Amino acid sequence: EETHLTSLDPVKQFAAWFEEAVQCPDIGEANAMCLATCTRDGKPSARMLLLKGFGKDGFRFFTNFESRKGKELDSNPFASLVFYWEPLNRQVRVEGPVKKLPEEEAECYFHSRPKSSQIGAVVSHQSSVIPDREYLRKKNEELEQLYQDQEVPKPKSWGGYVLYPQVMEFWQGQTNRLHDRIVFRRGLPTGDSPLGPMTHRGEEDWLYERLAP
Amino acid sequence: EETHLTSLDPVKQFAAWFEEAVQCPDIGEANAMCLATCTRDGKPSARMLLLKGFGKDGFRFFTNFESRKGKELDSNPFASLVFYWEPLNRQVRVEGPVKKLPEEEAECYFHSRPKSSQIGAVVSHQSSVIPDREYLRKKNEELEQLYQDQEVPKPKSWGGYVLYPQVMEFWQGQTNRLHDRIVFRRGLPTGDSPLGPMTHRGEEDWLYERLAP
Ligand SMILES: Cc1cc2nc3c(=O)[nH]c(=O)nc-3n(C[C@H](O)[C@H](O)[C@H](O)COP(=O)(O)O)c2cc1C
Ligand SMILES: Cc1cc2nc3c(=O)[nH]c(=O)nc-3n(C[C@H](O)[C@H](O)[C@H](O)COP(=O)(O)O)c2cc1C
Ligand SMILES: Cc1ncc(COP(=O)(O)O)c(C=O)c1O
Ligand SMILES: Cc1ncc(COP(=O)(O)O)c(C=O)c1O
Repeated sequence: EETHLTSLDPVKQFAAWFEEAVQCPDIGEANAMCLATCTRDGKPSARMLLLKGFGKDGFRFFTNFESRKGKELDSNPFASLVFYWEPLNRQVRVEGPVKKLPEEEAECYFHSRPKSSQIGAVVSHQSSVIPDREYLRKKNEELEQLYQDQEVPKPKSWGGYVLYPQVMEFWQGQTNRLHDRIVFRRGLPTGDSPLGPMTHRGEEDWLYERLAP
Repeated sequence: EETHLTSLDPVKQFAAWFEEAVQCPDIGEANAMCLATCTRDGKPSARMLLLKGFGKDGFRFFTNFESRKGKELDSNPFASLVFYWEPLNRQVRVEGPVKKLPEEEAECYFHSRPKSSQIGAVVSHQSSVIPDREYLRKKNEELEQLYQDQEVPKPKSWGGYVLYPQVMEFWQGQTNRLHDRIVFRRGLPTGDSPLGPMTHRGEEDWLYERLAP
C-alpha cells in the first residue's frame, strides 16, 4: 500500500503528525491553528486559535460566543481549520460542522486555566470596541481584587465548540514542488458502494484520494 | 497620540510590521499567510499561500483559477487573510473584495519564477484528483523534455488575484493576556462625518478603533 501513512483513520493520522510537531523544538505551539468562519451570506473571516483537545468526536477550542467568530458560528455552524508546521513542511486542513460544547464541560475547562486567564475572560467582551488599553488594565486590576481568594465564575458568553470533521487533508511539501496531498472525506454510501478508480477506502465511513498540488 | 503605531495608513503599518518579520531570523517565510475563502452559500475553506506583492491597490497572490479556492473566489469574490509571526507575538488580519489580475501581469510574474516552478504549474491541475504521486513525477519529467531550452507558456487557468483591503487588524500579543487590537476599516461618510467617541480618523477614508481581546 503506502502513500506514506500511519493510519487510515484521519483523526489517528493527525495524532501522529501532531505528536511529531510537538516533538519538534522549533515549533512553539503545535496546537496553534487558523480558524476560518463565515456569515451565511458568504463573508469569510479568519484568526489564530489554540486547539484544546481532539478525538473521534472532533476538534475542540474555546472562545467568547459574543465575539465576531462566535456570532458567525452560531448563525452558520460551519468552519475550516489550518495547522501549519513550517519546520516540517507540513499542513493539515480540517472541514466540518461545529457544535457548542456543553456548559458543564466549558466550566470544568475554564477553571483549569490559570486564574489570570479566567479573570481576563471576564474583563473582555471579546471584539467589542473599547476606548483604549488603559480601560482593560484598570478593569483587570479591579476584578483581581474582587476575586482575591475567590473562584472566578465563567462568563455566560464564554465557552467551547467542537468541529466534527467531514474533510481532512494532509499536505506534505516537497522540494521538487510536487507536494503530496492526501485528503479524507466521509462517504455517504458507507457499507459497500465501491467508488471511482482513484478513490479509496479508509476506516469507518472514511474515503481518501490524492489531490494535485 | 500613540497606540503604538508607525502609520495611520494600514498598508504602511503592515509594511513596517512586515519588514520587522523579514528582519527576524526566526521567521522562515514572513510572506506566508492563510487565505480564507467561502462559497456563496456560506461554506468556508482555508489554506496557506504566499503573499506576492502589496501596495495601496492591495495584497497580491498567485494560484490556479480552477483550484478549489479559485472556483470559490470566482463565484464569490471575497476573502480574508491571516499573517502570524510567532517569534514576534504578532498577527495581522486583512478582509476585502478580490479581483483577478490582468493576464499580461500574470504572464510577467509567471516567467520570473524558476523554470521548475513554471513546469510544475503546467503538470498540476491543482486540487483535481490524481491516481498517485508517480503520475505527477512522470508527467513532470516529460514536460521537462518538451520544454528543454524552451519557454514554458503560462497555463490559461493560472494567474493572480489582488485583495483590496476593507478591514485590517493589527494584533499584538501581551503576557498579561490583554492583547492589543487595533483595527482599521474604511468609512462611508469620508469627507467629514465625525463618528463614535471611540472611533478615530486614519489616512484617506480609513477609520480605526481598539477591540477587546
Ligand atoms: C497563537 C494564537 C492563539 C490564540 N488562541 C485563541 C483561542 O483559543 N481563543 C480565542 O478566543 N482567541 C484566541 N486568539 C485570539 C484570536 O486570534 C482573536 O484575536 C480573537 O479570538 C478575536 O477574533 P474574532 O474577532 O474573529 O472573533 C489567539 C491568537 C493567537 C495569535
Ligand atoms: C507556506 C505555503 C505557501 C503556499 N503558497 C501557495 C501559493 O502561493 N499558491 C498556491 O496556489 N498554493 C500555495 N500553497 C499550497 C496551498 O496551501 C494549497 O495546497 C493549494 O493552493 C490548493 O488549495 P485549494 O485546494 O484550497 O484550492 C502553499 C502552501 C504552503 C504550506
Ligand atoms: C502550489 C504552490 N504554488 C506556489 C507556491 C509559492 O509561489 P512561488 O513558487 O511563485 O514562489 C507554493 C509554495 O509552497 C505552492 O505550494
Ligand atoms: C483571547 C485568547 N483566549 C485564549 C487563548 C489561549 O487559550 P488558554 O488561555 O485557555 O491556554 C489565547 C492565546 O493567545 C487568547 O489570545
